Amino acid sequence: SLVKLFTTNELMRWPIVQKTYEPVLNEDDLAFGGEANKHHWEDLQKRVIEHNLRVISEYYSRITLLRLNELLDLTESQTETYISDLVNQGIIYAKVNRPAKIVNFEKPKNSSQLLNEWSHNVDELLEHIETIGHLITKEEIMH
Amino acid sequence: DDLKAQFQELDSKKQRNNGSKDHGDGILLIDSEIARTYLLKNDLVKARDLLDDLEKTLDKKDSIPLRITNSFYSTNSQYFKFKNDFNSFYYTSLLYLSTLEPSTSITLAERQQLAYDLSISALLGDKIYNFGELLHHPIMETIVNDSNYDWLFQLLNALTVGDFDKFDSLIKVQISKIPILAQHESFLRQKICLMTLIETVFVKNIRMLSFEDISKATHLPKDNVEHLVMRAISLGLLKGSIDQVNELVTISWVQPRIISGDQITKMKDRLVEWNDQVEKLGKKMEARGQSIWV
Amino acid sequence: MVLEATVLVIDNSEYSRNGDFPRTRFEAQIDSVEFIFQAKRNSNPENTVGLISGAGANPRVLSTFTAEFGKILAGLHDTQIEGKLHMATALQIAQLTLKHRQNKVQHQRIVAFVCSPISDSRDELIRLAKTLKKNNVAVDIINFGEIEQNTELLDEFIAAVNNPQEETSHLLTVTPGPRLLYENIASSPIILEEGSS
Amino acid sequence: KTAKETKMLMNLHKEQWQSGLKMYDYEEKEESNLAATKSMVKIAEQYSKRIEEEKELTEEELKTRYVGRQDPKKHLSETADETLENNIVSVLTAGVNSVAIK
Amino acid sequence: MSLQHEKVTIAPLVLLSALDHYERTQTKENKRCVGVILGDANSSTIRVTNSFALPFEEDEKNSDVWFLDHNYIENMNEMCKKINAKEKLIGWYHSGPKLRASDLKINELFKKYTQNNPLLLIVDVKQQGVGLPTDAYVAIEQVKDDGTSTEKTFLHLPCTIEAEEAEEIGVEHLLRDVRDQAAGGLSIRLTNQLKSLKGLQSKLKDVVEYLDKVINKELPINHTILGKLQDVFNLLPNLGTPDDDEIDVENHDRINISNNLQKALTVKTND
Repeated sequence: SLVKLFTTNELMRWPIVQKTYEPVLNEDDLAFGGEANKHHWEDLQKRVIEHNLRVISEYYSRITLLRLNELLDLTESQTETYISDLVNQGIIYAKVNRPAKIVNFEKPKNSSQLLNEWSHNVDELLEHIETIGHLITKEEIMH
Repeated sequence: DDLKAQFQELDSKKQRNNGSKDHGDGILLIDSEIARTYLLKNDLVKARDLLDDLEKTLDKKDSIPLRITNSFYSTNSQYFKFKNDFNSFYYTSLLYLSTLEPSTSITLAERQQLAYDLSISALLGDKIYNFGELLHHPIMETIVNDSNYDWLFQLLNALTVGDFDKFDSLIKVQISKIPILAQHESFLRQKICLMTLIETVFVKNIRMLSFEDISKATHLPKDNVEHLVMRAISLGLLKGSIDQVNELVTISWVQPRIISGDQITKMKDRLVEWNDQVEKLGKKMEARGQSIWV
Repeated sequence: MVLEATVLVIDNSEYSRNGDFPRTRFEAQIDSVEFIFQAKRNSNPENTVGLISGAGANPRVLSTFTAEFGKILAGLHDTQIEGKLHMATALQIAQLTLKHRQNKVQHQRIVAFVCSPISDSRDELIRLAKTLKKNNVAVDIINFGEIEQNTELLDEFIAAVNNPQEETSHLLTVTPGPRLLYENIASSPIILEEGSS
Repeated sequence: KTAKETKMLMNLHKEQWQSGLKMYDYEEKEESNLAATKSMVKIAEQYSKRIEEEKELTEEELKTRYVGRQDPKKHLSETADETLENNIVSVLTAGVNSVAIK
Repeated sequence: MSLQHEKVTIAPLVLLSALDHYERTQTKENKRCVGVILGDANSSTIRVTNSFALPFEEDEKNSDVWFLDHNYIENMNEMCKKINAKEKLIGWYHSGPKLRASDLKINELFKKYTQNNPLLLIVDVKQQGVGLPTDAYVAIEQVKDDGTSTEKTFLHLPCTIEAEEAEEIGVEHLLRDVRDQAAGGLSIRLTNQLKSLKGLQSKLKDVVEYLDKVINKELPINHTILGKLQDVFNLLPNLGTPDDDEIDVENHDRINISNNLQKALTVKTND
C-alpha cells in the first residue's frame, strides 16, 4: 500500500499521509523507529512535495503562484525556496514571478522543437496510409 | 491424485502405440483442478504458485486446445472474486468468454452468476468505458428480463449518457444492498463523473475547453474540476495540459472510440478533398520546368 | 496389375481408434498398409506405391511413388487418430498425384480404405465419377466401414466406369466383424482379380 | 533479353514513393549549413594564394615548379555545387509537403 | 520460431528468375506457380540467393484442392546445399497477383521443413507500380483478442534489395541506361520527387473506394482500419499555427545560403 501510492501520479498532501502511515511504519525499525530514528523519518516530507511539484510541471503548464502554495500547504517563503532547489537539481524547469503573477513550467519553446516534431509527424502519416492499404487487400478475400 | 499418477504411467506406453499424440494435455487439466480444490478450502497460498507454473508451461506451447486454457481461466476467475479485486477479474472474465468452449455443458446458472460479477467489476473499474460493448455479448445480451439484470443494466446505460440524475437515485438504494459498492464508494462516485467528462470532450473536437463547460456538465465546484482533469490525464484516456491562469484545459489528443456509421461517411468526405490536393499539385509542377526531368 | 503405381489412402478417422478388429482397429489397419505394398510388389516388382492421408480436413502427401519400404513406414507412423474422412478430397488429390511419376508408363490405380460412414454430397460424387473416366483411372475400395449401417454410394459408379480392359475397378465388401482386416484382404482377390478383357 | 526481364532489373526501389517525401530531421540541416560556409572561408584564403602567381611561363610549369596542385579552385567549386543542390531539394520537399498534405 | 526477419534483401537474380519460371512451366491465365526460395536467413537480414520451380497444378473451382509434390522439394534441395551451404530452405515464392487466405494452407506444409517462419515472397508477375512488384510477408502467430482467440496472419515487412558485386557489374552491362532509381544527382532526385507525388495520389484513391464499398455493398465493418484513419486526421498539420511561421523563417536561412553559393560560382566562371 506504501509503494503503490508514490508510483501513481495522483498527488497527495503531506499532513495526512503523515497521519496514515504513522501508527504502522514508525513501529518498525531502520529509517523510521524510535527517537534517533525520528531525525531520518523527517525527510519523507521533503520527498512528498518534490513528487507533487514534479507531477504539477507535467500537467500544469501555467499555474498561479498563490495556488501552487495552497496545494503544497506551505507559506510563500518556503514554497519559493523549494522551487529554486528543484531547478538547480535539474528535476524541473521553472520560471517564477515574485510580484505574485505566474509560475510557468512550460517548455521553453525553441525553433528546433517546432520543426523536429513536424518532421516526425509527417513520416508517421505516410506510414499509416501504407498500413491501411495492406489490410483492404485482406478484406476482399474475407468477403 | 489417483487419476494424476494413472495418466502419467499410461501415457508412456500409449504414446508409442498411437505413434504420435500429445498427452501432456491431460496432465495440465488435472493440475488446474487441484489448484481449484485449494481455493474452496481457502488456502490461497498453495493455489497461487500452481496458477503461476500453469500459465508458463501452457504459453510455451505454440498450439493449445480451447479446453485447457478455458479450465485455467476459470480457476483464475474464482480466485480474483474471492479476494475482492474488481480490477483483476474484469481482465480474466473477458478472456474466458473469448476462449469459451462450444460445449453447452456450461449451465445457465454458471452464466448468470458470472454475468453478475462482470457488471459489478465494471462499476468499480479502473479503465472500463466499454460498457456497451460488453452488453452486446450472449452472457448479458439475453439475460435482461430478469429482475437482477434490470436495475443493473440500467446503471450501465446511465453511464453511457452520463445522466447524473438517474444515477443518483439508483445508487442510493443499491449502495446498502450490495456491500461491495459500500466499501468501493469513492470509485463508483468518481466513475459517473468521469464517464460524463469523456462524453463532453469527444464531441467538441476543438482544442480547448473552459473549466465552465466541465463545471456545468458534472455539476461540481471548480475546486474539484481541476482534479478530475488530473485524473483523466493519469488514466491516459486523455493527454494535454492545464492552464490555471485562464482556467482552460487544452486537450491535444483524443483516444479512439467505437466508430459509428455516420463517421464512416465523415472520413470519406475529407479523404476526397486531400486526394485533390495531391492531384492538383503534381500536375502543375510537371508543367513548371518541364525541360529537365532526367 | 503389371507395372502399377498406386496411391493408397490410409484413413485414421475417429472411428478408427475403435476395436471392431481385435485388439484395436487401428493396429489391424497398420498391418494392412504394410501388406498392400507387399502384395503389389509380389505381383510384379516394378510396381510402386505412394501414400496420402484421408485423416484431417484435407489430405497430406506423405510419400510419392517409390520402391522404398522405408518411406511408407515413416509416413505410416505419422497419424492423427482424431482425423476425419471426407471421401471427395481424397479422391481428387489421388488423381493429381498420379499425373507425375517416376515412370509414367505405369498404370493408374487408387486403393482407398473406408473406416467411417460417408455422407458427402451426392452431386460431388456424380461429377467425380465421370472425371475419372476422362483420365482413365480405376479404383478398388476395401470396404468395412461403410457397410456397418450405411448403403454404398460408390459401387454403382465404379461398375459403370469400368471397360473391357486389363484394368478392372471394383467394389470389394469385406466382412466387418472380428476376423482381422489384413487377414481377409490376403484371402480375398486384390491381385488374384482377373482381367475384364 | 526480353522487355519483361528488363523492367524487373530496372526497378530496384519500392521505397521510392516514401523516400522523396521523406525529408531529413532538421537539426542536421542547420548544422550542415554552418559547416559548409565556414569551411569555404578557409579554402578562400588558399584561393587568394593561388592567384598571387598565375605569372610563371606555361601553365603546366607552374603546376610543377611551385606545386600548384592541391588546387583550392577545385575544392571551392565542388563544395559550392554539392551544398547548392542539397538546398534546392530541401526547400522543394518541405514546401511541397506543407501544401499537399494540408 | 525466429523473430529474425527484420529486413529482407533480395538478389537481382531472384526477382529475375521467378519471372522466367512462370512461363517455363506454362502457368498462365490466372494460374499460380509456387517454387522454393533458397538462400540465407536465420538473421535479421534475409538474403534470397536463388529460386527454383516446383511442379504445381492450380484449380480454380475449389481452393481446398491443389497439387504440390512434397518429396521433390526435399531431394532437389539437398544437392544444392553441397554446392553451397549458404542455401537453406528458407520458404517459398508465390506468383501473386495478390495475398490470399489460400496461401496459408501451402504455408503449413513448408513450415515442417523450416527452422524459421517461412518467408512468403509475392513476386507479382503483372509487374505493376513504379516500385517493385514484390511484397514481403512472414507468417506471424500472435495472441489476439477480437472475438478470435490467437490469430495467424501475414504482416508486411518492407522491401529493399541487395546485390553482390559480380551480379551488379552484370546488371549495368545489360542496361544502356545510367539509371534513375539511383537517387543520384540533382536531376535524378527532382525526378524521383515527382514520381513520389504521383505514387501517393494513387494510394489515397484506393482508401477512398474501400470506404465506399462498406457503405454501399455492405462489406462488414472492420473497426481496426477506421481506428487508424482516425489518427491520420488527428495528427494532421494545420494552418494559422505559429509552427508555420517557424518554417517560414527557416526557409529564409536556406535561401541565404543558396544566394551566397550561387554568387561564389559567378566568380569561378569569371575567373
